Amino acid sequence: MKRTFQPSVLKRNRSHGFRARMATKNGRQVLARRRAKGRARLTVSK
Amino acid sequence: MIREERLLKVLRAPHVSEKASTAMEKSNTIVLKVAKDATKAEIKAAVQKLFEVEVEVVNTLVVKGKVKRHGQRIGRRSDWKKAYVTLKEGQNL
Amino acid sequence: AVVKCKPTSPGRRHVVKVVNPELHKGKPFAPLLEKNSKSGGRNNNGRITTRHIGGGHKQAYRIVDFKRNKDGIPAVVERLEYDPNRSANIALVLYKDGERRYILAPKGLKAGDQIQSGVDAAIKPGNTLPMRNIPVGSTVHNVEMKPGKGGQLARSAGTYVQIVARDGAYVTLRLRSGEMRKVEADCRATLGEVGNAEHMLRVLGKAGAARWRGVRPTVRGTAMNPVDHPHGGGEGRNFGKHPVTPWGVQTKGKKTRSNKRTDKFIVRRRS
RNA sequence: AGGACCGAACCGACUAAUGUUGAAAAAUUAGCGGAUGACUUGUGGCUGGGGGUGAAAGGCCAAUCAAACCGGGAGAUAGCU
RNA sequence: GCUCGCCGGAAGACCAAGGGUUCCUGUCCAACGUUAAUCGGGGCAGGGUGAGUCGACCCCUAAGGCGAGGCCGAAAGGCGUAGUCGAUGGGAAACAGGUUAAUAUUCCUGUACUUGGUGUUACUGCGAAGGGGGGACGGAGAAGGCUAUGUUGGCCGGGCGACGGUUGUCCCGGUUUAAGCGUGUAGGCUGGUUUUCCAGGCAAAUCCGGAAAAUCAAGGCUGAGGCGUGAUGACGAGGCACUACGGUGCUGAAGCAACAAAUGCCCUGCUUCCAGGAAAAGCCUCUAAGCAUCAGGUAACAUCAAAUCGUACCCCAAACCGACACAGGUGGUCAGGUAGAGAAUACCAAGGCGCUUGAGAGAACUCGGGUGAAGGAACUAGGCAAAAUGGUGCCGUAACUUCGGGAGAAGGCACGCUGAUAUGUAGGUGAGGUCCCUCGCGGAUGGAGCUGAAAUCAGUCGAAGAUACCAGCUGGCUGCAACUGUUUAUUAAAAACACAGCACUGUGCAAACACGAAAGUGGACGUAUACGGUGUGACGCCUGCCCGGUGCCGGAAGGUUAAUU
Ligand SMILES: [Mg+2]
Ligand SMILES: [Mg+2]
Ligand SMILES: [Mg+2]
Ligand SMILES: [Mg+2]
Ligand SMILES: [Mg+2]
Ligand SMILES: [Mg+2]
Ligand SMILES: [Mg+2]
Ligand SMILES: [Mg+2]
Ligand SMILES: [Mg+2]
Ligand SMILES: [Mg+2]
Ligand SMILES: [Mg+2]
Ligand SMILES: [Mg+2]
Ligand SMILES: [Mg+2]
Ligand SMILES: [Mg+2]
Ligand SMILES: [Mg+2]
Ligand SMILES: [Mg+2]
Ligand SMILES: [Mg+2]
Ligand SMILES: [Mg+2]
Ligand SMILES: [Mg+2]
Ligand SMILES: [Mg+2]
Ligand SMILES: [Mg+2]
Ligand SMILES: [Mg+2]
Ligand SMILES: [Mg+2]
Ligand SMILES: [Mg+2]
Ligand SMILES: [Mg+2]
Ligand SMILES: [Mg+2]
Ligand SMILES: [Mg+2]
Ligand SMILES: [Mg+2]
Ligand SMILES: [Mg+2]
Ligand SMILES: [Mg+2]
Ligand SMILES: [Mg+2]
Ligand SMILES: [Mg+2]
Ligand SMILES: [Mg+2]
Ligand SMILES: [Mg+2]
Ligand SMILES: [Mg+2]
Ligand SMILES: [Mg+2]
Ligand SMILES: [Mg+2]
Ligand SMILES: [Mg+2]
Ligand SMILES: [Mg+2]
Ligand SMILES: [Mg+2]
Ligand SMILES: [Mg+2]
Ligand SMILES: [Mg+2]
Ligand SMILES: [Mg+2]
Ligand SMILES: [Mg+2]
Ligand SMILES: [Mg+2]
Ligand SMILES: [Mg+2]
Ligand SMILES: [Mg+2]
Ligand SMILES: [Mg+2]
Ligand SMILES: [Mg+2]
Ligand SMILES: [Mg+2]
Ligand SMILES: [Mg+2]
Ligand SMILES: [Mg+2]
Ligand SMILES: [Mg+2]
Repeated sequence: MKRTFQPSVLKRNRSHGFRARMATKNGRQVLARRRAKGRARLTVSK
Repeated sequence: MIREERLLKVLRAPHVSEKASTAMEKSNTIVLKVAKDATKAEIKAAVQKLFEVEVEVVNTLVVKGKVKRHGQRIGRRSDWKKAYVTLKEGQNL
Repeated sequence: AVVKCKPTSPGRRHVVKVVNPELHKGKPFAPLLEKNSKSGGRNNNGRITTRHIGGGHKQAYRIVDFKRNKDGIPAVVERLEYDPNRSANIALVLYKDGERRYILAPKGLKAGDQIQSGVDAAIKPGNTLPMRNIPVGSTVHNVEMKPGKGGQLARSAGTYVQIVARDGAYVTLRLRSGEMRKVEADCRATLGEVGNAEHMLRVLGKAGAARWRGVRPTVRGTAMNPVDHPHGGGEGRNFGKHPVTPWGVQTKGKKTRSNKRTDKFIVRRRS
């Protein structure tokens, strides 16, 4: 069976990376929430 | 021309190993640990000036650090650069 | 000509093809080509705004001269060409100064024919004049609606417009739909009708032939569930409803034109 | 020539047996259909939740779909257990 | 270590994605490993990834994204111009041999190539954000010419056989060599050259386009392979000397020919069809502004530079996606022998493995298989399952038919081996010799050698010759749907959906319609032989009556009737 996670680094970064989160207001709010929570890894880039 | 202090900082340590010794004895090549950001021209000039030898060519690679464990705590060693420096068949540093 | 295919397989039995032996076999004229990629019927929001579009064969756009405003210089037809973008054929013409252009091919036009544009052009098929200088009763195609804008009416294969009357600054036309319309007498038109009149006699023969032209299947509204279409639902085949579009508007007879700006030019609806 | 024919790769899933705390949260074995096409496949892209997409089964939209998931209103309300 | 077994269009070998040290060495066996473990992809320590030419980066763009101003929107924001990003595509350049425990087109040896910067010299009209050319493009089919590669012979080295025979028509092994440079072949395309002129290519143009003359007919472009050189080199069976038994050193024969032959190359060709088959840059060329014995351009020579990042290892898998060392999934390349149409199948080669619990026993019963007296569907909801059929050539083949089909209808006969025709035939390939010429990778003749079906006749063995693997069951009547397709991922594949065809209906272009507070966008760079909606569903013969009800279309005299006043 083909499973749902089919990894690809380029797609991962283009979809959830830091510069994708920074491009929109809601993405920046995601980053603000994650900084307030105290997350060690902010996005999938790291 | 590269300034003297840059040259004084690029080279870090000679590298000792079986492959390094074999390279020295069979190919007139020494193996050095250099600064992570040193370029081939910088390394060439530094070996020319500090060891007053004549270099033929420099080959360079980056070594990735290993992931270890120190009592159930994971750590990583730093990446470093090593250079294979080929001398001009008459120097024998 | 119109050619029936031998029934050597169930997909060939009903195929009728329209083959023109005098169309150019080689490649099109490169300087007048241009890319156009497909849309799938999706607009700039990326949503399907026109259903049943998608796929088909890749095509290149031919830049057709609908203005025909290179007046006073005669041209000669070099060849007739196939055009995937339209039902009519196009002709590559060569002006006496060395410029080449594509025009819609009128009926009867062959390679070596002479065409010309302008107020002094002869009354021959393929020539373009303002409808002021065209005799009443003539059949024309590629009709302009605003002077200088380029031909917009009667461009499909086999269609034409008849000039019915002239009254001062306006002429009255009889369009293929049967509607009588007024346009300004300074709009241009080309004499004769568009060639390839056999285009309607073709029979595609199989589903795949429709797919090759970028047409995707049509699902009947009555075959759906009520959530998808106003016609959906039923245990078995049931209708009991007045037929409507997928968005709830009556679809058998209800009129949808509402344009008061242009109502003044419609002498008589098609009926 | 052909949405032609027989048949591997490839794409499917008609029958039977097994399996059913499985080798596997949909498979295996033996047969089975298409196999130049309305085919199939890699990479990248677009369409976002009363919305999409649908050769239409209320199908599919990350093992979730007659209205996804996550957080909030929120200790919703529960003449019921 | 010897034997046995399994895979071999993979269970071998590479690349991409993805992973990230799992790679190699030393050491340890608690935990991990479905058992033990001295072993490990486990723990601990050390080592290991070398590039001007490979990839990324870089130049150029596709879909698409973002988007100065701009247009639009309560705000947030939406769209979009100039631009700027974005490969899955276009763009310069390296091969062979050797070497490490672990890297190698990167190191070493040998032989090459590309781009750019400086400098000298010799000539010289250079110049773009512009023009033109080029790049530059489909499906199918058919050959012809080749190569990879294989087979046989010759040649070279070795052998003379555990048991009858084996100095020969005998056995075993080897017989390899690249990029580059020179030649420009099979073959493909295209007439060439010189003047004069011109409403075209936003301006100009000597370039492209067009027109008119003159002259010559061979000129140009592309091009696999071969041959020569690279190479007196390297490699090379084996032998000799060490071995600290893993390996190290030294030396080194032959290194040819014929035939067969790709799905690879010529070929981005050729032929044909309709469904009519990217873009931009690199590159060539033309000039404008401008510059002007300057700059710049062309050529030769000399010299310098080519940075940075990746490079280990797995990669149909114990390392990726499935919670697992999980019978699942995963794109691309390579492609030997015998038989075979074949990438099917059987047995093998190169290479790789025996799937991380065993040992016994030989009950019922379960699973996967083999055979079965007589009967032969009596079973059962139902011939479910099983059994059976199965190849090639030839003979022969019904109703019905839309004239194609039905049809491989049905059914039948031949089939191994040996000899002869013919010491190997028809055919294919083709050396030497001979003769010509525009002289060469040339043309004609010529047939040595090699390879080689199919058939007929005779004989011969078995129960059986398509002997294994592989490989249609057939016929008759009828419902439904014309057909090929599609569908409920995971209990439904169908008579359901689609379909070509038919009809009604809307729509005159700023189209109807759809997405959207809007700007806009699709429809469509389309224009009624077009586009949307609805129903029906190939084809044949057809499609009757009802406008009372409900819709829709038209009308606008009268009645009733909103805001307003
Ligand atoms: Mg080097
Ligand atoms: Mg490097
Ligand atoms: Mg439609
Ligand atoms: Mg239809
Ligand atoms: Mg239904
Ligand atoms: Mg409804
Ligand atoms: Mg009913
Ligand atoms: Mg009823
Ligand atoms: Mg077929
Ligand atoms: Mg099923
Ligand atoms: Mg199966
Ligand atoms: Mg079939
Ligand atoms: Mg088949
Ligand atoms: Mg239902
Ligand atoms: Mg799901
Ligand atoms: Mg709801
Ligand atoms: Mg509340
Ligand atoms: Mg509660
Ligand atoms: Mg075997
Ligand atoms: Mg580790
Ligand atoms: Mg290991
Ligand atoms: Mg123990
Ligand atoms: Mg254990
Ligand atoms: Mg380990
Ligand atoms: Mg763009
Ligand atoms: Mg935008
Ligand atoms: Mg702005
Ligand atoms: Mg760019
Ligand atoms: Mg790429
Ligand atoms: Mg290795
Ligand atoms: Mg050969
Ligand atoms: Mg490697
Ligand atoms: Mg295991
Ligand atoms: Mg597995
Ligand atoms: Mg697959
Ligand atoms: Mg096989
Ligand atoms: Mg037993
Ligand atoms: Mg049994
Ligand atoms: Mg049996
Ligand atoms: Mg029996
Ligand atoms: Mg019996
Ligand atoms: Mg019987
Ligand atoms: Mg019975
Ligand atoms: Mg009974
Ligand atoms: Mg059965
Ligand atoms: Mg059977
Ligand atoms: Mg019945
Ligand atoms: Mg059917
Ligand atoms: Mg079918
Ligand atoms: Mg199902
Ligand atoms: Mg519009
Ligand atoms: Mg129906
Ligand atoms: Mg009726």
